[PDB]
Amino acid sequence: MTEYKLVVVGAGGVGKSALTIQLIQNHFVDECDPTIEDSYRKQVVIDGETCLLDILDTAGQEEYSAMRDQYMRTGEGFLCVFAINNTKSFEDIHQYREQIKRVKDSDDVPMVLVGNKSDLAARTVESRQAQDLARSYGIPYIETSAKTRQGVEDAFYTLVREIRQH
Ligand SMILES: Nc1nc2c(ncn2[C@@H]2O[C@H](COP(=O)(O)OP(=O)(O)OP(=O)(O)O)[C@@H](O)[C@H]2O)c(=O)[nH]1
Ligand SMILES: *CC(=O)N(C)CCN(C)c1ccc([N+](=O)[O-])c2nonc12
Ligand SMILES: [Mg+2]
Ligand SMILES: [Mg+2]
Repeated sequence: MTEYKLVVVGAGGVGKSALTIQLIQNHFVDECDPTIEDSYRKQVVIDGETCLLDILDTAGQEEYSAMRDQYMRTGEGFLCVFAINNTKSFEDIHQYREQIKRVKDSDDVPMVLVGNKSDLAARTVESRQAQDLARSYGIPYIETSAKTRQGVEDAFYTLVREIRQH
């Protein structure tokens, strides 16, 4: 069966685990849990293709490490998540991008940008700038809430279409 190896990366606390769990299990997590790493597997249908998602939900560490590399290198496609009320998480997207490219030894890795917590108001990152970032990188941008579920299938199913097209 067609498997798609996805990895969800980004700064600590931006909602990588809430997005993934909302995908795997269709509910919202709201507890304090410093992920290390953990992988989810679910068979879903995408554009008529029955396939398997193999999702690696990483830690938001402040330090680079080979161990992280060891986990990351298996991924096919990366979901690069920030929170729209956390400016630092948005600046960090450049560093993830760079880290992903170095780890996959490639200049064109399937990747999508996500701005999570769209339910929360008084945002600190305007959509226009984030859309522009993605476009200067050549990749799609999706906005999302692990809370309302808005955009969550779009962000993930979208990364799959980037995997299929590279
Ligand atoms: N309102 C709102 N809260 C969110 C959203 N996504 C995550 N949160 C909350 O933000 C906090 C962090 O979520 P996590 O999913 O644990 O974040 P993370 O990126 O996995 O963090 P690390 O694994 O430590 O790197 C939790 O309190 C979540 O409930 C969202 O879309 N909206
Ligand atoms: C739930 C949790 O994160 N902890 C029990 C760790 C200790 N706490 C409360 C903690 C750690 C780190 C940071 N931080 O600098 O980001 C915290 N900010 O508020 N509580 C924090
Ligand atoms: Mg987590
Ligand atoms: Mg590309």
